[PDB]
Amino acid sequence: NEKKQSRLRRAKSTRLHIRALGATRLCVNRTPRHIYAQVISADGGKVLAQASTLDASLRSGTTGNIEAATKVGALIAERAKAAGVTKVAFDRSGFKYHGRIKALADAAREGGLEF
Amino acid sequence: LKARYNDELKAKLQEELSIKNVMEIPRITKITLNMGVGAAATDKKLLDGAVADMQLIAGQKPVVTLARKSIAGFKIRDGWPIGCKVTLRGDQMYEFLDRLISIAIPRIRDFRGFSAKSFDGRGNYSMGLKEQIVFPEIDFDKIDRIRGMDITITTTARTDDEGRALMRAFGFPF
Amino acid sequence: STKNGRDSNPKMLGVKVYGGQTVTAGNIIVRQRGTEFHAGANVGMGRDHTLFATADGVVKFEVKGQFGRRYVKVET
Amino acid sequence: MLQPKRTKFRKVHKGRNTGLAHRGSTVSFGSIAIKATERGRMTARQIEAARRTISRRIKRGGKIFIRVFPDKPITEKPLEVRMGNGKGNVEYWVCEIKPGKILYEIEGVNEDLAREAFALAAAKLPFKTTIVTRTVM
Amino acid sequence: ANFVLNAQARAEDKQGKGASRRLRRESLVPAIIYGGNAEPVAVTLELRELVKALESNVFFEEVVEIKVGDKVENVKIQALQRHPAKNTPMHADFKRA
RNA sequence: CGGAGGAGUACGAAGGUGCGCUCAGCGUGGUCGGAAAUCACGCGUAGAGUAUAAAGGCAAAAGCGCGCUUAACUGCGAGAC
RNA sequence: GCUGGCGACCAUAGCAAGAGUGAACCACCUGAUCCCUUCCCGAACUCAGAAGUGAAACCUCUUAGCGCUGAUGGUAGUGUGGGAUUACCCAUGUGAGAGUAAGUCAUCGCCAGCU
Repeated sequence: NEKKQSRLRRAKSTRLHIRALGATRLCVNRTPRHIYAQVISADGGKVLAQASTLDASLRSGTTGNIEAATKVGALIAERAKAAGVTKVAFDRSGFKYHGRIKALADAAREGGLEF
Repeated sequence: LKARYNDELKAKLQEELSIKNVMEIPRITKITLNMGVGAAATDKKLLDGAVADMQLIAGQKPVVTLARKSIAGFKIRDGWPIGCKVTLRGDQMYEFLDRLISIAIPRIRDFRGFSAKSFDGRGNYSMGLKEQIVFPEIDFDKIDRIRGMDITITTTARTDDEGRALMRAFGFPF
Repeated sequence: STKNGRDSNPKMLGVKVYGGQTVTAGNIIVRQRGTEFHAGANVGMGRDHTLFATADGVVKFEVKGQFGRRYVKVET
Repeated sequence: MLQPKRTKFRKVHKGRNTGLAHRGSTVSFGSIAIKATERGRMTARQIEAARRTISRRIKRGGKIFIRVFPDKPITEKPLEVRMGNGKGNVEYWVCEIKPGKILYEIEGVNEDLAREAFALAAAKLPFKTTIVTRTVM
Repeated sequence: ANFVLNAQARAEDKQGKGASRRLRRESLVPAIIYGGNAEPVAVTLELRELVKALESNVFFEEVVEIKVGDKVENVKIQALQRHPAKNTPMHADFKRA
């Protein structure tokens, strides 16, 4: 069971630093089947925009690789631009910045969020 | 082994020990090989000979083990090499297991050394095999001082009886 | 003859601004050898564990978190 | 001569003896006991003398519980020495006694013999005492 | 029934440190009564009656009756305080039975 | 001229940063190998450690590793003790 | 009414024991071709996937078993005035710690899926 405990332990420092800095957070989650990304306000208890591969437009695909993550990033970027958030801090939630999450981050960056 | 185990021993052990679900059928996860070569500090060559021995016996590179804490009764220091260890999993573990069980056991002069006991109370078995000989490498000639191996099989088995059943199914003598 | 008779100079540690007082940015709030109090919002920590205010406002003490740590913060 | 096997420090401050003994004022081990009524100090020699008197009188027919231990050291100056120049040297050990503190308990004898032994012992002590017996509450 | 204690109400102006010391100087004993479904009740007892009752052994295991005028309570002894040096009872607790 | 202890140093990494990891104890088995070297699995648990005396601290560990490096910078500095 | 994420709070909320959950989600799960990875090991990190299982794990439910919370009354201490000096007493104000009765198997907020 130490897998998830280790992941949360790894995420703690980045989350606390972002909270102390006071910026808007962009948080991601990854499972073998799906990927999720939500934009959370500074206080940490309200969300502005959200996106995931559970979306009806995208749920029909493979949902578990880099290609799906690319459109997830594009979707969250376009939805966050609607809410009006521009500057964000990326929170990898204890994952490595590699592969699917890196693709999602690059897609959001091309979408228009600067980070 | 691999496929042979998956084909026979799964269902055989399931019906033998009367287990309801497949997910808890006993398996072997890893095998650890150790040489605790104490007092390597004086010679510095027996240890690198031991790492070579491990390299030939198992097709994996060994990692030297540093001491933890210093004891006056012995001569070991805070963090200096005092041993060597290797872990084997996957297909390499099945390989080493079969090339050991089939070949090495008849080779040694004594027999019945490994009792049906010595499980650690949770289904993992430990044995000691003496002399680096009886292994697919060169004999007493072209080797350095003789050495012994410690072999531990760690299993998903919960009880000693289930561990014993899994080992005897593969062909562990006792 | 005694082998004792030494002591060190005083250091003047302790709380300098109490709850309810108004501060300006840069005011020192706590002098402390270790981290008996921790830095909350608008409060910074120096290299010797001194706590100071980084904005104008009112000082407030509290107990917070899963470890029961004592925090001091500044409300603007 | 009771005395601690080892101590964290060798010399201690004088202090003050105030208050009552709410702890250690109930008969717990035996059936009859002797307890102090006014405060004072008790030395290891006094403890030994009272114990010897009680044991000799009751002829070791029961069991004696001692509930005081002398864990406080007392210093003195070497005599003909002037004031100053450091604290003195440890001479003897004492226990501080507050009113209500139980000193000795006896188990397994008749009350007449226990009371006679306690009366013999009370003449060796530097403060007033009294006799108590166990009670439900 | 067999054990009966006459008591008088102890009021707020009779509660406290100085009030309790004055009561004991008048040879009285403070007591409290608590238990299921009712609020605590503070009462005053007679020292001689309490000592006489405590001398008997059945007092600690039998239901006793406390009478404050018309109000009657059936209780068991729960806790007792004694002076460390004189062994005089100083305060009593009674749990409703 | 009360009761107890330390200092007159060390380190180009034992500094910076990014990423990563948790101690100590006991119990089982396992060659020499045992009271106590290393290996594997459990139990309860901060009692380990922090260059050095004690105290105040230490999970975003301030404890422990690896890669790259010189912010062990220049001019200052609102405001405080 | 379930599932996931992120917070408020930090034991009345925690541990322990026992029992359930697979439609979806989550979890184990397949192998290691490319990205990446171990002072050795696809064990962890990573990628490419759904043939199996809810066994383990995570959640939810029950229990006062351990733990935690906790009165009222009394006692200790104590500021001011007075009386005494083994450190107490009176007037007045204040008031623990321990223990007793009793309580507890939490409570809220934002978003997204499934009925």
